[PDB]
Amino acid sequence: SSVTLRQLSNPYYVNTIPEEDILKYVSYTLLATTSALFPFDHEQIQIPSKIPNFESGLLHLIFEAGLLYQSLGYKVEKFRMLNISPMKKALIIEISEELQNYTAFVNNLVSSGTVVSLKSLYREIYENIIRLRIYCRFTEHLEELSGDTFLIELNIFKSHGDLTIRKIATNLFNSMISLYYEYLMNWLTKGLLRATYGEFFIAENTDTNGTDDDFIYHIPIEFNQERVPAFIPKELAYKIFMIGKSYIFLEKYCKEVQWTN
Amino acid sequence: MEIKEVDDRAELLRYTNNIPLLGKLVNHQPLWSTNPKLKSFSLEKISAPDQRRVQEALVVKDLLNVLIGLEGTYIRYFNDYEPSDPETPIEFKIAKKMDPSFKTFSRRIVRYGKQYMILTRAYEKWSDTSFGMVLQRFAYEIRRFLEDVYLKTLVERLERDFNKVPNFSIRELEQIINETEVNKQMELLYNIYEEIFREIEERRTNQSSHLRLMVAFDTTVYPVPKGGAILKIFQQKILENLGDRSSVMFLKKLLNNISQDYCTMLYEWLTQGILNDPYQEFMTYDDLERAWDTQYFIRKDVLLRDCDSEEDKNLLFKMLRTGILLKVVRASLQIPTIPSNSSDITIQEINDFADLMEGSNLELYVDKCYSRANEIFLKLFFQG
Repeated sequence: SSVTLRQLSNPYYVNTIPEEDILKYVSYTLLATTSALFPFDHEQIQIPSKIPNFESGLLHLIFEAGLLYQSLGYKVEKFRMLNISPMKKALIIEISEELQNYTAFVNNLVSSGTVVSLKSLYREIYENIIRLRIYCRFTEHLEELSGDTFLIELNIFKSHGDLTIRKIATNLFNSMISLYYEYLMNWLTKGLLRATYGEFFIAENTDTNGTDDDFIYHIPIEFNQERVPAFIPKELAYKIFMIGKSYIFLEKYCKEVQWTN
Repeated sequence: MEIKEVDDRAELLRYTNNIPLLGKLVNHQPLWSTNPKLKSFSLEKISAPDQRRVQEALVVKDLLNVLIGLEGTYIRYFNDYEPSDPETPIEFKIAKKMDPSFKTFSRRIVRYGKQYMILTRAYEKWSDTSFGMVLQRFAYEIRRFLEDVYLKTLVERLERDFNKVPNFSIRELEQIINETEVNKQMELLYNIYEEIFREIEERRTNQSSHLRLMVAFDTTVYPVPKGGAILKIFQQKILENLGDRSSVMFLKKLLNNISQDYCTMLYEWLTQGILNDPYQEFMTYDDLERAWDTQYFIRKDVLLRDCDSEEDKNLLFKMLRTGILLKVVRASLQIPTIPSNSSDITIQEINDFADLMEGSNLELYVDKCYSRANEIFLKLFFQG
């Protein structure tokens, strides 16, 4: 006629909160902050009776991002206080980077002023929801779990048919393997095992009982064959082990210091 | 309409041990049918011809939600709907007190919301590693489709017109859905879903039902069709859509964007001798993951073609041998890869599965690969 259907449906929804007002507090919910409209409880978002179940269904789909965001933020903060493997730091750092990207994205959508509806908002942030879900599941077990196990699992996901998944798995993998590489360098160039937290296959073993407490019969280095990662040939892992052992031998006992350096 | 109190609180799901990697991690909203937050308004009250457009406006508002999978105020999820259950079929019920012309339109429009939810849920299920990369890539493409095409059309065109266009109407919604052919794209996806789904159910049901090569068949039928078993569905569907150029174009595009990794995997097998199959979708698997004379197994169930004809058996064996000779060379030279300049034969990647499957092209592609494998191999054996 002379009006849009929205104008005609309007008089029946006059008791409820309009999408304009909802959008004004949505940006806060999406960053897991609290708000006057959607008080954000420890783990729950309170939706008022003033927003019908009709819209609530979408808000759950939208709000999931805020909740996922919150969860990942906590994973980061918990671990930030712990003495952990650099391999985990790599995972954590990547999560923080994702969260930073998420945040910027959301802030940009909101500041652009081009989001005028919740359906639009949802569609626009749809991918970000997916990305957070992926990370959230990968971080599900970020506790009581070694760096190598994660590298292995990520390698599976690097081959996943979903393009987003393989990209994420790849980035996580690369961020971690980079530090794995550093462990290998420390061993290979310095004979050094440092900050492994048990996440590196070559280990120090000084737990002696009189059987050479002074390490004059043996060098307290051993490795776990079963901990050698999939991307290193077992034969090579052996060579790696022996190079560092040889390094140690030459530097510590033969005192071949100028050469070794 | 009067507001009712429902303690509606959004939270993340506690149990994820039973959730697909890409499944939803948030609780579903309370349902209208058990916990409406609004006193309903019987539309009977506005059935009058002068108020009839209002009735329509209210109905359309629900249809927009139905299309994105949410229930409305007149259109509700049916009686056995169970939002916490990934196995529950979804149907909608239409308030009896409605203009019958809208009731019929609604059924025609509603079915798309139904398909939407099914496809959505199906791709989430398929995110598991247990389904194979071929299906996962398809699941990806479905998800991508819905984000960029289905919902994009819906919001940019329909939500927008609901809000902005005088004379916007229910009859228009039907026209638009068909106008953009989004319904055909969904119908095709839906039917692919149904075909794979029924195939899975049949497979699930059926629990009780010369070359110097170690070549054994693996006759295991997998619960989930993988590899060729999936690619065959697409091929068969294309063959059932013949003459519909728009539909087949869509399907062909889609297939080529599904088969892409499969093709890459095949390529490396044939030009490098590299077997890399973390999801067990490729025929030719072996042991160990010294002792080089291992048995190779043919997963009959993931093949692109049957292995009953003589011609295809010969082709399958040639592909097998090709990669093996290359595998030997890589082992012999202790190299990760054989460069293109290792021979006078250079082979391009497979960038079009459908084309490769057009007939003759596959055989020749393989012959070139095979010839190359022998060129390289023999040079090694008679020089190295």
